[PDB]
Amino acid sequence: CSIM
Amino acid sequence: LWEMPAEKRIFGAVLLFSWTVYLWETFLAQRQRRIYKTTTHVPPELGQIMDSETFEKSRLYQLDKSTFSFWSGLYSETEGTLILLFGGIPYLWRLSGRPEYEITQSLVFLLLATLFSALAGLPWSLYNTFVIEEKHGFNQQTLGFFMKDAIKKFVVTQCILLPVSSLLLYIIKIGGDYFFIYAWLFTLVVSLVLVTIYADYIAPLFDKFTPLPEGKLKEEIEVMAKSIDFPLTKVYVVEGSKRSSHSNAYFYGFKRIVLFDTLLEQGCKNEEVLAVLGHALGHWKLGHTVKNIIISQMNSFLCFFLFAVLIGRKELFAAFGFYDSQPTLIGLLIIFQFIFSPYNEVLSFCLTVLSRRFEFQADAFAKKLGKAKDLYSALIKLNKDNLGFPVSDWLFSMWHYSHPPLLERLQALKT
Ligand SMILES: [Zn+2]
Repeated sequence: CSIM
Repeated sequence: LWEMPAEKRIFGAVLLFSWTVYLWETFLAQRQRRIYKTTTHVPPELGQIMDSETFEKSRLYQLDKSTFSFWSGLYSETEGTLILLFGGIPYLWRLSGRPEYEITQSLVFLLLATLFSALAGLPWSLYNTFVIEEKHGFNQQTLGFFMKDAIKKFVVTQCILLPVSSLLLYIIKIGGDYFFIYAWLFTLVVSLVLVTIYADYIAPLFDKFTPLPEGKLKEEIEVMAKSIDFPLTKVYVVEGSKRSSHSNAYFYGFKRIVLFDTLLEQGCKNEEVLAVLGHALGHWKLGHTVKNIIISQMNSFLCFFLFAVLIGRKELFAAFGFYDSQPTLIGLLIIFQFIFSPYNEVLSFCLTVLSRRFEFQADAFAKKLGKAKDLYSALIKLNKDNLGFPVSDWLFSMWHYSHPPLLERLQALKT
């Protein structure tokens, strides 16, 4: 997954 | 019915749904566009998060993005409707003519279908990077890099598409009567193979991948990696500054970390970077990665099963203009992209709801590591870096936002  | 048709009714149903979903998303887009136009004053809650200068810079950026989002979206919805009504797909199938013969026809149809798709969308893509991203000073790309990359990507796509498509069509046509299980298992293998290959071979062809240089950040990351028992091979610093000023981070393996050079530089401090890593390491430890694969393969099995049930129906082919023949590739398009549209929309909404819950869990894991204060500062700093508007319409963020709002994530960390 990502952060933003 | 002595008043209504059969094949013409199911074609109309597809288009009626495609437009109501569009109008729902447009109503939502209008609802959030009003927020950007109305909220001109900085809120008292998000007062410490953003300043008036950064808030207004973010207000106009999201406003220009919303305007483009509508017209680029409207053109697509009009094009889709017009191609179907004009009968583009069956006529394009005829021009790609003149089991091996049908697979070859399917292969050239696909090559032509993706060529038009790429060319028709390229001016819109060129506008976004060179007018929106350039006006708000994010874009760092040159016209040459954009063009060279577009061809690079298109070439690499076709070289993956054509062999995977030819083998998948082969399994459906040759295999049977339970062909959907071998076709689902083929996509299951192709998925796991392309996941491992991508970051190591495909991805470095478009962006410059370099391992993280030895320092205070590189040493502290190895200490954190050994602490969480993460089998770290190397940390990567992706040259994302060659494209845009936007900052983000990701992770991959079978394991290596991926962080933007814009995030490390301006960006975020080493203490904030480690907190951002602690969040990303959370998806690995909480098994968010493994859970997402289990859902994706469960979805494709349910899809291939219902496909095998509906492929025999000649009514769905006649609906879209295919009367003389029932092609395999065309069957995959009609059932998967039009008949499954209600299911695909519900599943996507459910997975967006899950994504938000998965992000909160990874933020809670970062707080459990003790880097809660550092992540709180990082999330605010990354929001300013990417000019993210803190205020958002609840109905819009619930349907679209894969990540929960900044104010919601910050309050969970403060608690
Ligand atoms: Zn995340």
